[PDB]
Amino acid sequence: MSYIPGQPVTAVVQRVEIHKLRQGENLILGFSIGGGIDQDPSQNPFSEDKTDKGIYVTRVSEGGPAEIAGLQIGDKIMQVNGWDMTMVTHDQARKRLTKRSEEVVRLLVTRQSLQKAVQQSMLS
Repeated sequence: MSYIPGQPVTAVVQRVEIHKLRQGENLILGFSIGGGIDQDPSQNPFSEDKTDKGIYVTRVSEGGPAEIAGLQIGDKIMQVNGWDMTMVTHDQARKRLTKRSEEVVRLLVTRQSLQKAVQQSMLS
């Protein structure tokens, strides 16, 4: 899950924005997640990666809205719905993205090397 051929720390900050997936009364997030100063900070007393005390996605559902926006199962989220995730409790970020009122769901992610559907281009 962790390998940097020529991009240690210098990851690609991308934007995930998808319209909440309503279910009866609630909204479904097509990803699993833990990011928090709320979480266990005792594994990265300065940094662990681009994750640190930030928020970061632990999954994404195949075919769910998170994948449509481009979330990648293991990505360090820098923001949730306009909030700032660098040192914010898991629940702070989770509560925002589980607001059944956010017609659209905003996620700022730092995406490192979870390359999918990359198109080849032969330069000769």
